[PDB]
Amino acid sequence: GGGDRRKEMDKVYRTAFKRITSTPDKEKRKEVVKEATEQLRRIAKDEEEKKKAAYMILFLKTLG
Amino acid sequence: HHHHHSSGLVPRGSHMSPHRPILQAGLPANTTAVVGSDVELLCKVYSDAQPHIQWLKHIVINGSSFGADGFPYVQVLKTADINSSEVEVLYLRNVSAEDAGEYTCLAGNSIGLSYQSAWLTVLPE
Repeated sequence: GGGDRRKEMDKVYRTAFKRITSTPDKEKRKEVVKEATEQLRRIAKDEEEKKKAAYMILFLKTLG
Repeated sequence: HHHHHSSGLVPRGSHMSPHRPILQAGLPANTTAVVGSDVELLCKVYSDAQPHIQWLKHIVINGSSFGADGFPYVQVLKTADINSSEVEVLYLRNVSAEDAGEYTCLAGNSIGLSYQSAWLTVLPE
């Protein structure tokens, strides 16, 4: 349950983090963030994962 | 047991897998400050892979740091592309009652994202 949830959330982060730091096109970055946002809010169930989801989205959104 | 030359972090580009950044325990630390003074929060980030630093401040609306859904009101203060060989610093100058609350330091690399928090208390003069 909770363990499988956090593992799924880590996979979404690594997949998104690889794309944002690879291409510099801001449009392609916005598409990966949007995609990562939709999957992340679906996995989150309790407050610890909701704060963790919010943290990762903003981390990837403000990625240089 | 395990015998290696170094008990530190795995070197970058080694046969050992890389990990998410490690934030040192206690940094940032809960600090108290008087109105008008200057405050500095630290964050010691250890990482083999390149990490990105991020500072957030938790916003309180209607006496709550979370929305009606349950996601936290946070405000991005500072971001960085690389971590320092020394320490990460958040400079809070001329603190007021509104500067008080929860501050969070974030460091994330190719593997994961780690985050620690601390509370700043602001007292009158």
